[PDB]
Amino acid sequence: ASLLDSNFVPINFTEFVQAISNTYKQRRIQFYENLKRHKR
Amino acid sequence: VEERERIEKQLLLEAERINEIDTLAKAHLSNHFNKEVLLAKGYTLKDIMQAQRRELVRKFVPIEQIKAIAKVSDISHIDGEILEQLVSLAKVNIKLR
Amino acid sequence: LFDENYYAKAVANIIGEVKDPIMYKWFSPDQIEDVDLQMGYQKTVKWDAFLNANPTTIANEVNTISTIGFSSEVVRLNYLKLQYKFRHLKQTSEKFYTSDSYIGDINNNLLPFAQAYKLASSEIIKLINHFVLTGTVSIQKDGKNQKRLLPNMYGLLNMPEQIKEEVASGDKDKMDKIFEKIEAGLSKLELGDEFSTPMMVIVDPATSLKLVKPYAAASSCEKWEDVLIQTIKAINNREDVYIETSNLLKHKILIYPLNSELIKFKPSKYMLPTPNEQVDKDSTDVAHSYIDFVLGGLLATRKTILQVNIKQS
Amino acid sequence: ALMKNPQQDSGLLSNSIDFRDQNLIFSNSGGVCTSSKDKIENYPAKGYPYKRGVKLSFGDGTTELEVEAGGGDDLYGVCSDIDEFSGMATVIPITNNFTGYLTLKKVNPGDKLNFNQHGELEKVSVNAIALSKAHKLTEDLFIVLASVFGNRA
Repeated sequence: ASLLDSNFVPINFTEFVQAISNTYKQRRIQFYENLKRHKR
Repeated sequence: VEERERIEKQLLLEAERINEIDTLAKAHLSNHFNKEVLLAKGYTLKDIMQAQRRELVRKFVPIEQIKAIAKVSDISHIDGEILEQLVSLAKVNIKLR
Repeated sequence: LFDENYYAKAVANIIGEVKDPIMYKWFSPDQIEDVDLQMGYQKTVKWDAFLNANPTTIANEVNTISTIGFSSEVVRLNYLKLQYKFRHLKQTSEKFYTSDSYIGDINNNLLPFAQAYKLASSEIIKLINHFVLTGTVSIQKDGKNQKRLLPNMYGLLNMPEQIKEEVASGDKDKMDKIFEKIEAGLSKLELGDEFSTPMMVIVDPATSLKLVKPYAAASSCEKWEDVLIQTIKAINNREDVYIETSNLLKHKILIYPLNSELIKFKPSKYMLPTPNEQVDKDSTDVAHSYIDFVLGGLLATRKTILQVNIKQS
Repeated sequence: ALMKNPQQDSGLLSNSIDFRDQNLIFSNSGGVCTSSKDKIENYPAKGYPYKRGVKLSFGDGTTELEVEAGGGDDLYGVCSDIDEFSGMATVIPITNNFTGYLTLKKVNPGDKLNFNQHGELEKVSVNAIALSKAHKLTEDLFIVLASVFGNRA
């Protein structure tokens, strides 16, 4: 239920809004996964 | 073992048919009917192939030929040799297109 | 929906081009947890105990004993929903403004919906970042004419009941004086049980340039940054110390732990910009759209953030 | 010189990093707060009345009426935008309120402002209230955020 999935097809605006929020969450998850803070 | 050899021959034949159908369908219909997303949605391989064939008919073959040659407007249940004739007509239509 | 609505399709194809907010670097992955609320509030309850007087000696017979009191505290986090409007070009009119290398009326400062939305989203994200760091909403570089916000809405820099240090104007360029105030603030910090946690420092670029100088007759293999990390490592049980620089800050140093127990960010799941379904339409080619975003969700324990201000004359 | 879009080209790319104090430019057309239920009218432009009070001016009769920069008892509306190719000025009627940046005669928030003969705002009929101090864009160009509420003595 995210915009990152190509197979996702929004039936209505409300589902589209939910996909936006899910996509935002997955991106921030991915950012922290890839984040590597510089030590010292 | 030649029985299994001929079985593998038929396997290659239908695999080539599937590959050709998929390659033309990707460039003609949409990316929504890609094999990966259809499998994710939970359709068997043969179901995916027949659905793609029916969509190909619904894109190239005009509806009048469906309700006359195939005797029904809905391609939802016509599958078989009539579906083979329909996809052949769709191939002719895309050739002339 | 996508077939019936062009704008929904446009935003979906363009949302991936918007850069991630910079606030994420200031918080650990665990410190952020989303909530399902557009506008309203959330409440939590904490229980404390305290001593009323000296203990009572149990000798012979006595009926009057000293008491241990209790206190209840209710903490409320407020949320607010805000909206912006921007003009753009109708989809059907884009072809009549397409040019060799651009699309849009340069003379009248108009754009296609997709480009307009992306630029709008980026500016709002900048405003959200400014609020989370500084706790205020303003468009003037001076900082006046602030939008009046609801109470219980605070950022890292404006959080009350925190340790605040001020460096005198005459010692603005003296790194020793600046480091002296930081150490005084570090002593007054009260981590208590939650001490074995990573710490985070955010500084302005002018401060960062002063840090990279060698420690002071000058020393060897020892910079002011290295000394500061050691001092912070003393009080955080030799944990990781991270230093970041933000252009938003000005002569300010912000030090706080990265533990969810002490400071936690609970933003709304609709905090980041989101398109609105309402689109203004008319007979001309000029159309309007709306974007919604939610502010608020920062929570912190008292006396756990160090704020150093270097007064500039 | 005075046009909304400067004719002189820019030597360098702009730095799009800051987001504060980037709206106090003369190219900023329209209003700061705009409602979807606002009445707006285009009219032929006599001169360059952009961001000025306008009044109705009549010719001999061969050509239709036009709008020219002006105020006083003859004030009819506020020009919030202009299209130079067609010479059409978008005018908001005085019967409709407006909030945006307007030309100020060459002032603190709360001051009462009325339009002069040249369609420029000046300190005191009262027509609008200044929402900020004067912002100088050129040696003679002064803009100011104002909210107009029609006519009242």
